[PDB]
Amino acid sequence: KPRIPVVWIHGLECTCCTESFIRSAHPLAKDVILSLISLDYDDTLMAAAGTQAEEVFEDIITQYNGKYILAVEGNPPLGEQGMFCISSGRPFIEKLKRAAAGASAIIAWGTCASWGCVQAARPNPTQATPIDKVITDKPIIKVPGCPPIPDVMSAIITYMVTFDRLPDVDRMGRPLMFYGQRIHDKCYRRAHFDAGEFVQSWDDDAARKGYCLYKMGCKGPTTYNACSSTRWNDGVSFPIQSGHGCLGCAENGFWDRGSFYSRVVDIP
Amino acid sequence: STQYETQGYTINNAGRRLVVDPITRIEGHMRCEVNINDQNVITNAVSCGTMFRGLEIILQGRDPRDAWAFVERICGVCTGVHALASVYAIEDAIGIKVPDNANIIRNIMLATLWCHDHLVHFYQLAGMDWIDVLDALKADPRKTSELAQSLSSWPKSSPGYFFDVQNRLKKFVEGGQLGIFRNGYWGHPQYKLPPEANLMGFAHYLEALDFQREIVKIHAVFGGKNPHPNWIVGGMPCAINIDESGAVGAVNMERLNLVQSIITRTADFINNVMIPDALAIGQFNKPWSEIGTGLSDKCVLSYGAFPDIANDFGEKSLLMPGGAVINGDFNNVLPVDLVDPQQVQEFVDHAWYRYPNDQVGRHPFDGITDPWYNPGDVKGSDTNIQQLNEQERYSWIKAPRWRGNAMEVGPLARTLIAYHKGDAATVESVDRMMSALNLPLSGIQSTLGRILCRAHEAQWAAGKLQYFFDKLMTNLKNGNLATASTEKWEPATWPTECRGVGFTEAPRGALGHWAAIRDGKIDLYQCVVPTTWNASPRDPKGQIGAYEAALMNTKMAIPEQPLEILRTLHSFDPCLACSTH
Ligand code: SF4
Ligand code: FCO
Ligand code: F3S
Ligand SMILES: [Cl-]
Ligand SMILES: [Li+]
Ligand SMILES: [Mg+2]
Ligand code: 3NI
Repeated sequence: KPRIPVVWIHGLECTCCTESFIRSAHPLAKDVILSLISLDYDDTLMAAAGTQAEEVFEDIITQYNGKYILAVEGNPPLGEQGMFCISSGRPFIEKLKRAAAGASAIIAWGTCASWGCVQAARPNPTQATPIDKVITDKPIIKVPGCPPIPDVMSAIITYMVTFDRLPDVDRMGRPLMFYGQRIHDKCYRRAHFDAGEFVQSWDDDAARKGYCLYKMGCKGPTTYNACSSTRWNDGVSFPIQSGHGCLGCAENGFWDRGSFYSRVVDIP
Repeated sequence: STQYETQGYTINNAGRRLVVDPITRIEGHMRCEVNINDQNVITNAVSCGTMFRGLEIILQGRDPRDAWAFVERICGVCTGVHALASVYAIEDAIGIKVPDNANIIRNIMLATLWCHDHLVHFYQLAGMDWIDVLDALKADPRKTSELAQSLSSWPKSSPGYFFDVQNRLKKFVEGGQLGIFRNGYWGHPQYKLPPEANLMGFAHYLEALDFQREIVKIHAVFGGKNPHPNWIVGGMPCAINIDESGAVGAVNMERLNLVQSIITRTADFINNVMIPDALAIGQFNKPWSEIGTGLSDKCVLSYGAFPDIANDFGEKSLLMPGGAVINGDFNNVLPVDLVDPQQVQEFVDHAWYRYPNDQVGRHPFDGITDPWYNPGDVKGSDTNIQQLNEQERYSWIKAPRWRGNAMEVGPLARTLIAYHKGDAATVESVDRMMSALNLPLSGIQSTLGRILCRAHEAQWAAGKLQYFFDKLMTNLKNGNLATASTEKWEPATWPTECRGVGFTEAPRGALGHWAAIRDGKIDLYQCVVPTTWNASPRDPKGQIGAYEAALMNTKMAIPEQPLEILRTLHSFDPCLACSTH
């Protein structure tokens, strides 16, 4: 049967979200593209360039007006009349608005599209602005993280295809399924936290026994994501498991919450 | 229209103007414009970076220990390479030496990135410039099997397999939902592979899209996650415990077994799928050994990479050679110094930035990142560029030069530098590769050569992964487990004022981060990134960068279908987020 049309556009970004997507272990990104959705526009993978790429974009948003999902990676800069990000000679924000107008719903992949991420960190030279501050008349599902977990991305996709509905979301638009709990709520080092067993400096005896990273600045206690349960790259690891505290990368403004190595101030 | 001469080229903007915006199958945002003459030959090429985020500005005032995490987000494709450059730079400034295992693990991280980034580029980015996917539908599955088996011992080659792949493509296309294949250049006269080779290549495109996900498991073990693994100033955070209580909480024998399993599989795939495919592309596209030469026979640059002696960044330590060649003089590989203010300089007279004097170049320790969107007289308006004005400012990319010379960086550059320094392994490999194609050495200096060198490098990196893993295991056997130095972790131990340079060879070429620390905070942080070199706009002398030079003099079969432009640009693996940062 026909597959759901998907248009994937890119603003200011580093492309980590697109890269995370192709890391998916199940379903493989190959199988998502071949069998689950129709990825009809995507600057990073598509054969067409320049005018041919413009023709694809125009044809798809026209033919499937009201019926395609818009995936967004990165964000629009408002500075310099939007010309910090230029697409087909015009501000990226114009392409974003045109694509959003015909979409049935929008997926804001990553902390960039959800919140701002690194380009929005102080002093935000380009006035990088998350999607939901520009597009105010469309369902937007925020899937934050820098990048989000590969198998979370593909699970969210399969949920929408299989159940023919958007996932239920929290008050911030994040899917409850993966963002309902804190990293710290499902962290395998929590026994050490509770016992006051902490890494105090890198590669100390505590580090070699996998003690808690709280005193090394772990932001797990204030961060909502699936890293400590679903884990990363086919369940191989996550930041804390490999010895570094959570940076807080799924949370709005995480870059400007003080040093990554400063302790969480008020643990909820 | 105007005409001028530079670097042996005649830059002429008379004639039809062609615009390609967006450039697709790259990372980030790029616009290209060319002029073509009455013979459809490119007489002018204009490289434009169409994005900027300003990491150099954002980094000011940050804790130097945090810098790697910020600058890692320059790019998620070459993920980790900016973190490595950052920790090197901060360690250089402060005066930190890391333990041997930390250095070995960092080398593993970089070699893992090379394998991953090169493999995915070859198939997912550049592949469709060479393989006509739609033409795969006309292939005979038995003849495809016979072709594959003539090229490689790779197991996956049955007629039934190629028939299954072809059938899946048939069903994918049949409903009219062509997705990433829609409105492509299929049928272009420059597609020269027979149908069996197109089916073989398409099968391998799918195999690579599946397999690349496994390579980065090495980053997950040592760095927590990929994309964007974690690092520390002073070493790595992945503490090791092999034979003591609590090894479940650290890098242990099971974690190392996983790493070894990935290394073996990665080498297998690169050696038996990517390498034969690259050579096959070479065999069927030999005229491309004479197209897209650009600066590769004039000026090439490598900083060098993979220090094998921990904390030693000298010629005797770096496993990947550094050096510069200028003026086509490959008999004299020149030493590079990243502190010398007369060597690396960046110009902005053709870029969207303010300098007090835009006619002079600034070494990164004197760098300025003051964005200034000022396109001047485009055809169009400030928010509707119909034609960039390459006589004034036309890019978010700064113009790096080395001793005032425009340089090419990347796999071909590195290969030429190693070859001409007399690296025995490189000479043997290059000579054997060109012999197999019955091409002269000069054939490497081309668009086809960039692709061949990239494949060569993926093979080299996969071999080095085992070398570094064995080095790590040797230390562990000798009871050397240290992964972090923390003597100078605390800001109270740092010089009040210091500066440092971190450098490496990222997949796309020479990378440097220049950092100045004052009173415990980043005072200045300037990046010059490989695609900054290659995608460079012009300088005050009108000298053109690697992309513009490689596009010069190129015949196009069908002006409105920019396949030759895409082939040459994609051969450099452009990363525009890197170039602009
Ligand atoms: S502070 Fe971090 S390492 Fe410690 S239990 Fe919480 S999430 Fe885990
Ligand atoms: N490779 C790579 Fe990215 C670029 N250019 C960096 O550094
Ligand atoms: S840094 Fe990000 S990847 Fe997960 S563990 Fe923390 S939310
Ligand atoms: Cl943010
Ligand atoms: Li002009
Ligand atoms: Mg820079
Ligand atoms: Ni990059």
